[PDB]
Amino acid sequence: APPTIQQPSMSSAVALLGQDVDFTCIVNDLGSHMVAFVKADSPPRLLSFDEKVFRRRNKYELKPRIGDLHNEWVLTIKNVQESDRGNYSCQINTEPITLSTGELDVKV
Amino acid sequence: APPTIQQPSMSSAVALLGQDVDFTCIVNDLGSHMVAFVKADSPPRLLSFDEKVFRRRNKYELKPRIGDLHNEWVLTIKNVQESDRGNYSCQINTEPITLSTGELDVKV
Ligand SMILES: *[C@@H]1O[C@H](CO)[C@@H](O)[C@H](O)[C@H]1NC(C)=O
Ligand SMILES: *[C@@H]1O[C@H](CO)[C@@H](O)[C@H](O)[C@H]1NC(C)=O
Repeated sequence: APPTIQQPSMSSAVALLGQDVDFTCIVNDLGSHMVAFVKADSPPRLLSFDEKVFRRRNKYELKPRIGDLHNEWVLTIKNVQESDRGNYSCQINTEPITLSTGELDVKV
Repeated sequence: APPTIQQPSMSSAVALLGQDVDFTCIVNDLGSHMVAFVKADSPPRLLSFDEKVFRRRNKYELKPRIGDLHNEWVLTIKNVQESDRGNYSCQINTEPITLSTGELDVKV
């Protein structure tokens, strides 16, 4: 079986300023494939690769390979701000690609 | 010194269908920081992380840490197609971030 993303994954969310929000990507049959979290933006921002956050460890947290099956990948956006509004995706390096996207709406 | 991107890096380019095109990111003072190449799209696509292409090794090639200074990172897009049009960025996990973007125009 190829990797698939179990649903619900990457559910859209809303938040007030300062609230913490999680996006969860649950991957079935990941095997040796890699998971990356990205924010859609111009330019986009890599947020995590495999088991490590790319940068800003106090802003983004990644709990990779958790859950009962070691197959839940939870990205936390801490202290949400207006600049965090937008679309977050988790993507797996399959051919063809496998991905799931959800929106963060920020209320002031 | 923090990482910086030497200019010219990530120069815009044009191509006919089937042509190969390179984007080069030349990083001064990279240290232990990581380089990622991303395509802006909805959703964006991670193309490479550190020294390895994310996926589609026959489509994207990465020559990481080449040049005289071992500080040129060259991403090749092989066999350019209409779907390859858009903005390619290299980004380094500094705080704050360091990045450079160039456009690929595809002619039919
Ligand atoms: C996120 O993507 C949806 C399409 O799935 C789009 O309608 C929405 O505007 C995007 N959110 C942004 C750009 O903040
Ligand atoms: C790439 O980004 C530039 C802004 O720097 C924008 O004008 C252009 O439309 C983009 N190219 C696309 C979306 O193909």
